[PDB]
Amino acid sequence: FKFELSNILKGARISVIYSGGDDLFLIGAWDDVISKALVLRKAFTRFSAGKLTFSAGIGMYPVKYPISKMASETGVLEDLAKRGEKNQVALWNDSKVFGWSQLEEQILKEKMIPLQEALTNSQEHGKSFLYKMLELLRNEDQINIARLAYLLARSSLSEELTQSIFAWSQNKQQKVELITAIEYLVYQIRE
Amino acid sequence: ELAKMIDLNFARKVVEENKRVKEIVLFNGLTTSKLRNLLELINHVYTKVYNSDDTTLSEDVRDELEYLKVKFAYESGREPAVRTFIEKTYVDKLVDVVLKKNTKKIFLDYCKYFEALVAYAKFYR
Amino acid sequence: LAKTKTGEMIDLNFARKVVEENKRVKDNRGRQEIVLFNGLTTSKLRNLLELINHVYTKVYNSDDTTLSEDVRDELEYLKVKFAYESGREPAVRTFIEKTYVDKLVDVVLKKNTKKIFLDYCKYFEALVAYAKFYR
Amino acid sequence: YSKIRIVGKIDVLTGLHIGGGGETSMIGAIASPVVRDPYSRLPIIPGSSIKGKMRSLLAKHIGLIPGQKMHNQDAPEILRLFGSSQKGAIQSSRLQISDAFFSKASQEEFDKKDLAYTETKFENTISRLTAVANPRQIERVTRGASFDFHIIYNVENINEVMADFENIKTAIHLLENDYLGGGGTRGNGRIRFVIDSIDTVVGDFDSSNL
Amino acid sequence: YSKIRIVGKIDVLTGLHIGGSMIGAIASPVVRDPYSRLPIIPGSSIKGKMRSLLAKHIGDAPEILRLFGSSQKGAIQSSRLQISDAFFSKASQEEFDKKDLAYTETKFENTISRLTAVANPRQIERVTRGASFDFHIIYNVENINEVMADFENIKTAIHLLENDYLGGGGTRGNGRIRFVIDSIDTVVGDFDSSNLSIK
Amino acid sequence: YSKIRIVGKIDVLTGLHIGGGGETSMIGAIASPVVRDPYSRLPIIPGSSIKGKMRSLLAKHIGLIPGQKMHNQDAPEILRLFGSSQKGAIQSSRLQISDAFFSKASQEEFDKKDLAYTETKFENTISRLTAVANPRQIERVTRGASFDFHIIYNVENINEVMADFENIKTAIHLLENDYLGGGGTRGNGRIRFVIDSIDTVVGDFDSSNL
Amino acid sequence: VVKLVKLTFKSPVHFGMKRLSDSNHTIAADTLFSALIIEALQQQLELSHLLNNLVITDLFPYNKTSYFLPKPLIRIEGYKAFKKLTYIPVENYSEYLRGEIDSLEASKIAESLNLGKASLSTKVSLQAVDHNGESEPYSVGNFTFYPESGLYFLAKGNADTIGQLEILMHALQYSGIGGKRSAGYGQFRCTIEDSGKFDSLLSQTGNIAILLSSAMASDEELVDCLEDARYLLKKRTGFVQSKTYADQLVKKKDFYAFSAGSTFYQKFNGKIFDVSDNGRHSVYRYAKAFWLEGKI
Ligand SMILES: [Mg+2]
Repeated sequence: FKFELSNILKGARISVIYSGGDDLFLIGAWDDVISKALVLRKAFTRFSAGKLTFSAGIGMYPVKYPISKMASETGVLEDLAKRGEKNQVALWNDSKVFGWSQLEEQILKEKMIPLQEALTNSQEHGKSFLYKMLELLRNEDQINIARLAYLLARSSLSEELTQSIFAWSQNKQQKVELITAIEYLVYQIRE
Repeated sequence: ELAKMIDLNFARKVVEENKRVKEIVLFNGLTTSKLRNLLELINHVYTKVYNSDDTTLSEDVRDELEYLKVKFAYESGREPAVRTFIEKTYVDKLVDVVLKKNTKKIFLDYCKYFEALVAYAKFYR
Repeated sequence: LAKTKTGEMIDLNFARKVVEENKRVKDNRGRQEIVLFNGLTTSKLRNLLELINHVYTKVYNSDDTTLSEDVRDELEYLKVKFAYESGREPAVRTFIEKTYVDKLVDVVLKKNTKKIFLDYCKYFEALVAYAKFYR
Repeated sequence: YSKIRIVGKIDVLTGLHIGGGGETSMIGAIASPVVRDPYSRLPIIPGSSIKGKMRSLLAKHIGLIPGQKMHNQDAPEILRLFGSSQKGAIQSSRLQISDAFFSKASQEEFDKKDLAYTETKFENTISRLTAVANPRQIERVTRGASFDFHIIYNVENINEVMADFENIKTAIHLLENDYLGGGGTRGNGRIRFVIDSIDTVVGDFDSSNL
Repeated sequence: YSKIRIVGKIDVLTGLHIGGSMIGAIASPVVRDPYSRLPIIPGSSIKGKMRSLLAKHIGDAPEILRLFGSSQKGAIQSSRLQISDAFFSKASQEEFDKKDLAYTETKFENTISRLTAVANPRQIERVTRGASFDFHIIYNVENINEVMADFENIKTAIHLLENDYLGGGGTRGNGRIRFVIDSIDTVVGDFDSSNLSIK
Repeated sequence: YSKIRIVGKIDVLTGLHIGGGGETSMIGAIASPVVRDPYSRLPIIPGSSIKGKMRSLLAKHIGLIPGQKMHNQDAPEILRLFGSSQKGAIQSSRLQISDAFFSKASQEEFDKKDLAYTETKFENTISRLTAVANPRQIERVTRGASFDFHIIYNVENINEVMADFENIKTAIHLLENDYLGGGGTRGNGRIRFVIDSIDTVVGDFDSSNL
Repeated sequence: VVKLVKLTFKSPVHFGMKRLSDSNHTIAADTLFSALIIEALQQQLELSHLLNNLVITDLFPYNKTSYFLPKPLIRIEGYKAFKKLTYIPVENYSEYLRGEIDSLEASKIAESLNLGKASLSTKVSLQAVDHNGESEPYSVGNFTFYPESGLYFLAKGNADTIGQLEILMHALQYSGIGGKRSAGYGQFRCTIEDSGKFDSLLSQTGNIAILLSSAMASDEELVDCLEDARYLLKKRTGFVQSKTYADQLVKKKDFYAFSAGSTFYQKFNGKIFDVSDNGRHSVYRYAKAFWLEGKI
């Protein structure tokens, strides 16, 4: 918790507010906070032979936002995450209660990276296309799925990525996973 | 929930079955232009339906829907591919049940079904 | 629009029923070719539809809700033309008498409304389109 | 301290496209719907568009300080009239421009003639490279539309009321020439502030000579 | 001691963004009831707007302090106007449930910068026009002699508020309201308030 | 900050077709109708059409950079005259061409002559492999009708206003040599310009020279 | 005579405990008694009945189904579930005293409380922009009760005291309770009625006694009532709310009182503590004890 955590977060813009006892309060850049939380989970699984689990909550707040509100809201996030069964990561809004494997692989690996590589490789589409996909996905009406298909027809995207996006949008869990991946990519690509 | 089931999943699956690849040919060779003209008529009635706020279809939109059925029959007569599409997706039968119900909601789900047909028809190409 | 005998109403589905009733398979030399209205083809139907088309365009451009006197004389000439064409060919005569169009033009003249003429034009559309469909 | 209402009307001379959002486009329907107040489902001119256009035109006429990065750097007349938010030196806006709703008169003249309130103009985009069009549907507002613009002026400094109303007159003349809403560079937005009725709603200020 | 209850409705003339998340979503959501999720009007917004308008018309003034409370040294006065939160009315709930109308709306706005002429999208949630809020006010009759005067002041404030805006970007045409004073009934004490009217 | 207003006449040399969808067409009637002002129910030359045609003609006249995949990248004179949208280099639009409505003079001329302002043109596509024809009906505007076109130019760079109005005149000449609207390669869309008056509605600029 | 007073809250309440940004879901008996004293002073009544003879409890949650009570502090023969548990319904109270409630039942009871939802409303102050400076944003924590829920309490006293309490509660409905009662919070409607289940519950003799109100005894009672008893000293403080106390607002003397639910083997009758310091009128603080006896 104390000596090894400093080595764990090395190289990332993290200010450890306190490792305290077993709980950890940490504040930094949103990207680095999330990445180092995932690395912390992996290192914690490596340590103690993977017989120990820890639940975490990650919150996004503006720089000018009061620290007390940040602490209270991230605490309620972690309360919701630990409300479930064993390890959970309540990233951002309470509706995004994920798992560690789900967040590391099902969200930021199988979905985020293809979207990023499509965005940077393509010379014709940009953030507006992603915002249109996000608007389609957030809507709960079924017809939107069909609309998504139409968009993917004229999206000039790769066929494999098109089919995977369609499959993700069909399923509920994969739909929220793709929503989270799109939001994360938009946040990372802003400004 | 129109009739028999008829939903957007029905639209996707029927476009899938009627799809055949030799080039991609759907509904025995229906070009997207005929479907777009049918959807243009759908839009023309749907704008008037949307602008009105009452939940009950007026006489004007009912007459326009009967006109739409007649136009569907004309299009089927003009081209065999449009006839096979209209028979496989039962669009005119949905027009009939929409007339029978006399409710704006049924027309709205009918329009959603038609738009889903168009979207999945373009997607599978 | 109007009313025919036996209490039957005039509508587009009535046009469908009329075209279906006058449809006979009439196989000849082992070939199944469809005949409508006892020998009526689609060329005469298109000629009649164009005759309707001219007056329809004239009434559609105008913003007046009441049929103009010029359009009234258009409709009188339409009646004369319909009678002449029906006299010319027996098939056209059966078509005209079975679809009751010659009475319908009188009804739209009596109503003296643009909307009623538009409904009659839609009825003639239903006739021609449904004859094309059943063929 | 008095409150003066400038209720009048706006005569659209061409189509008026003040776009909106929050609604997904049904396939083949309008790509860019006009903003509508949801309760009445009628196209409206939001007071924000009017106030922004008036302020921008008046600032252009008076003159912009070179390298102006914020709205609060405008000329002091503009800040005095339309409001400013500086650090510590905040000036309240004496102009409050409300949403202009579809008029009942125009509603009646559009219910007559069986005319829809908006017009789904059909547009395209011929590319410079391949010379291929790209269809678009824009929900403009028809020419007969009149909107009940409602403006409140608050008299704070009685000495500057006359000069402020001269500024308002200049800005509304500039708006009679300039468009309101989007697409104004391509025929949209032309209006004329023909109808007015200025009177003192609250207080004792003289509103006869304004 | 007496307490006079003023009930009524706050009819919204232009979408009211009383103010108070994810990307591509409502950047500034209005306040909601925590359970019902219905948009509400914080009574603090009403009290602040009325106090501001009354102060501007009057001009620290004794009237403003005696109506809206003062904690200043020496002059400690209990506020006489207790303006409760205005909640969405049941009638407006039904009128919006019909025609499948959302209780609020998301106005899309922008801001053309004076330097680069670039725009900045902004999705402001506003309570949709025609929405009625059941406002509630209590007046504390600390002294019987200055009731009428204070009521006059209240009327002035309300009059001003009907020409001004409620919370939000009011100068850009938000939150214009109309008070419909359904009744003015005394709830505590024997004081008679039939002759006093807010409008 | 002066606004210079151009008002002039667009007289149709030949039939004018400017299509618009969303209209139910009777069988055998006009398949592709012309755009109409919904209020007057009369043909109209939209400001968008005129602006797009003029910009296209001018950009073709001065030159097009190879691989021009967007309208923002173009000759900078066109960017100044009509506008631009490039990231970080937005240029305000100095020309706001509006809708050209049907004049009362030509409308009354047609009313006295007992003529309809539109016409139905019969055409057909003759597939030549089988010599099989497919007919169609296009709406056109009767020759001799007149529209009143009304542009407004904002004088932002006073030094180059002469060059900008010269460019506007050149674009008008280019629109003279070419068509406007639908297929003019087969004989539609011919127009004629008669410049009625150029003045300075708002401001203190001198419009005598222009 | 014990009267059950149920308050249904029309608007969210503040109910601060140490600051403004927080929102407790109840108030102690001292807060309610101070509100009653303020009301009786405004209504020009006599404060003798409130002081000499009136015993009230804290405000306790109540749902559509069950009336809740504080969890007694008794030894447990998992532990975190009991620690998180705060309120026990009246039906499951005697079971809890006998220890028949296991960890799963305790957790289910804790989740069964549907009192309401606590939120934080951020507000602003514009009293500096007019003169010079900027707006000062603050935050007020509110707690909106679910529609069928409410906060109840019990009052015990003479018939005259009960009538005076009814009048004071009728005035309090519109005066408001909790903090920020003048800025839109704390409005409620009260109902006073005879209690049937509570009358049977309180007329029960047990080996132990449970506090139902924040109380504290004097020197003589505290020398005997501290025998092997489990409690929780809560710090009751705050500023004085009055007009005739000082030119500027003056804090009260710090007080410490046993929290509700504390278990004592010897019953003590509390006293009202004067926490005034250099003021024109004594600032009372309610510390009388409402006892409910139980068996463990
Ligand atoms: Mg811990």
